Amino acid sequence: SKLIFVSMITRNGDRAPFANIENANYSWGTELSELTPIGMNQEYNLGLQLRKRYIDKFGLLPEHYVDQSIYVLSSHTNRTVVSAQSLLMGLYPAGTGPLIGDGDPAIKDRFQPIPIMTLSADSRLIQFPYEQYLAVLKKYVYNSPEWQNKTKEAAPNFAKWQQILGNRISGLNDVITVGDVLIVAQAHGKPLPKGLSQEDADQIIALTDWGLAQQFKSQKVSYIMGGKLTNRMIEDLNNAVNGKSKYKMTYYSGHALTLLEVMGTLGVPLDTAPGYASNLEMELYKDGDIYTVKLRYNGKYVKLPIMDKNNSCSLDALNKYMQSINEKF
Amino acid sequence: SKLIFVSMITRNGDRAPFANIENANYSWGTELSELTPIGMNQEYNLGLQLRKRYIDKFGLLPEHYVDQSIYVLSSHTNRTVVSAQSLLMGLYPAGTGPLIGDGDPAIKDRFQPIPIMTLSADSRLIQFPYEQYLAVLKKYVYNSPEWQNKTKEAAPNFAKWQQILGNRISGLNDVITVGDVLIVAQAHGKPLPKGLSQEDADQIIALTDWGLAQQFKSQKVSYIMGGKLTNRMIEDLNNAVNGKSKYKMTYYSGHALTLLEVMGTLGVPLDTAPGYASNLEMELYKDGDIYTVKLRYNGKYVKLPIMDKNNSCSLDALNKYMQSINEKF
Ligand code: PRO
Ligand code: PRO
Repeated sequence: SKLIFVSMITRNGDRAPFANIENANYSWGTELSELTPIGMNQEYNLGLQLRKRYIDKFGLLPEHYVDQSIYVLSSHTNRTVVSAQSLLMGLYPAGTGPLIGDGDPAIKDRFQPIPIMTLSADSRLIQFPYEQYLAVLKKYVYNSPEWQNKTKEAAPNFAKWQQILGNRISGLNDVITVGDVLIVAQAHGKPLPKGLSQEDADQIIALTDWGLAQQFKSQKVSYIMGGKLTNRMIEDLNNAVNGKSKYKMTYYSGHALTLLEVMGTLGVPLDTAPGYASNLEMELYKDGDIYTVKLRYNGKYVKLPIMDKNNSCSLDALNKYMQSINEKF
Repeated sequence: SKLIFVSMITRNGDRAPFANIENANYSWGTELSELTPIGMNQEYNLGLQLRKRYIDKFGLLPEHYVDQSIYVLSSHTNRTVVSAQSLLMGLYPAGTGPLIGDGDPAIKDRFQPIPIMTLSADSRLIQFPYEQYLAVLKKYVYNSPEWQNKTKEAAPNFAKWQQILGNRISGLNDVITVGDVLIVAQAHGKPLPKGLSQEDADQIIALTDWGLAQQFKSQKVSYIMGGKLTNRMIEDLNNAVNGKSKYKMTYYSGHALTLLEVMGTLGVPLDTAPGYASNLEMELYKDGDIYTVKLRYNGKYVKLPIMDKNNSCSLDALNKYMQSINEKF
């Protein structure tokens, strides 16, 4: 059985936060929401790793980029485009790019350009529009028993946290909001805000991780946001078999929620929120007329309910599995 | 007076053709419509030249890329994205990209990622949808006196050209179709199709050049297709003065028609079809409260009807001029 196609999602690399903690004066060196040099490096290294896997080990992809062999589609954000570019700088690194004339590089250092398309900003495929996302949470998540129970447990800390950080804190949603800033601060080795102990920072960060993952423990929520992309990825697999497409890989450059909503849709929701440059791959294998699929997340295979002891299932079985999810929602 | 903002359009670099000449067996080394290594090189060199101009000479832009300083928007084609990427590898070359840790490169060779967004495929901003374009030609161009006169002149050659090339040739539109293939062949040093003399190839290519430019000698045609982008570029200039934007440059990665339609809209239509990596810049200058604009095309300033002996006009004058064009169409 040989690997014949992969569909992949990444979360972007390390970025600045989206907003500030009111009572801290952090300086990021990068504009809000933008990918940092650290984030470029993370994606670049993921690219190098993917080269070792999909080029060197499996030989699915060649050492020099073949035009139209990879379809790359990004959400409409700078960080996801730059993340995909950085990753592709690892997958097809300097030295492998095209030559002109008598073996002279088309671009200095033999860089390899690989096209990246972006969705429109209003597309719901990779990044669910924020207001619609929050509306989904308000309706399906915030009043769920699990969210209410966790709110009750965390609630006695809200007043203290609000007074320390300055930002409004009146529910788990607000905890997640400031939690992302603290995650970025920690990732950049910044000191704690004055009066926020490490213990408290740890609690806020833990609640943030818990909250993000909890949202997608609901398959219904996951499907609303991720059903479209999950269907599309499986259709990509089908297209590598039915002759509709000649791509060796489709790559969707996305966000933490993109990974969460797909894993959640497939009925294997993540226990923890995806870190920077987290990634999932649907791998399609061929042995004559037998097609098999495996699902890899952050370097480890994942067993869907329909999979055998070897974390594998037929592509037919995956189609039937997805079909039933579609019918369910 | 100091340069404070530039808006730029490029045509993509050298590409394979869109279709084949039936009676030739050309091999391109690249898929149809895709940018070639030569095209990557052309755009990369254009980038280097733009660095010498807008970074070294004018000092508008810094030597190291500032996030959110340049807005790059491409049509939804591989060649325009890859052309923009290649250009940006010249504008902000290896060695200038970000560092992490203790002066260690974020990406090997200090590559600089710069985000590129794409329009949707159905957007009319940069690339007018092909069928709609042809509809515009059929209605406004093909029956114009100039088109009919040239048709009558060229018509005695159609039978011969069709029999030699194989492709249908029954009007100037068909000449332009095969003419692009001959342009690509010549650019790649391919031999002529059997039975097509150099004289005949020269005639077909000259008609192709003439035809493409002729379309935009009509300001009405130019405005239908290019009014939106022309207005947008001037609005970019306004945004650099009114405080609405902090970009130093907006860059629209487009096609021959993109250049043709904007130049045509401005009432300065091109005499000849834009070659690969042709480019235009709207330059905005500031001396206190006085704002002046210049228009550069392929390395030379262009005098709009409203400009003085020095190829310059006030931004106020440019707005009024565009306002009247809008009112006219
Ligand atoms: O997660 C956030 O807070 C930002 C807001 C729009 C989507 N990303
Ligand atoms: O010019 C051409 O022929 C191709 C067809 C769609 C637009 N570009």
